[PDB]
Amino acid sequence: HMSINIRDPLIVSRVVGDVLDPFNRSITLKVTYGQREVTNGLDLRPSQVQNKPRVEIGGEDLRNFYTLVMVDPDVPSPSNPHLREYLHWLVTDIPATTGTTFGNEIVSYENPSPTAGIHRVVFILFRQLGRQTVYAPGWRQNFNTREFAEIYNLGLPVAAVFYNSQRE
Repeated sequence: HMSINIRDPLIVSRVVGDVLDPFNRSITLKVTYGQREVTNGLDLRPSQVQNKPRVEIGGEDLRNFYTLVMVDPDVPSPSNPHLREYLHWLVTDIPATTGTTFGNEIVSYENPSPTAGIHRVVFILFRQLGRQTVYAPGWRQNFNTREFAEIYNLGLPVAAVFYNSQRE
């Protein structure tokens, strides 16, 4: 078992738990809609997330590549999340220090539009085992980030951020 900080927003929100195993944040992930950075549980309205966000990343070595997963585990609602997880966006082969515009968008961005309950919308970054090794799933619904990472040898996350959103 890895140590956790029980006051970490990823723990309190159950993002770590429902979606991810415990991990150590090791790589910068900056996700911005408009002028708002997606930090630990801030709220964004659906009308503010119609466009893919700007996404910048850090890195370990310049030669590393990263994959970004964006999921809503709370679909159609957190009380009955029968589509858990819904894959909103998947970008692979992101070079260290760059961002998603330098990667390969393998699942196009779909804007989250919750209609029931308050949803967590989660961005997760993984270090790859090689460029061009990660492939899109056949379906957006019932995605499983943990299993995806296992299939592609992505390891534990290197970063994750999230926002909350509900119907306007």
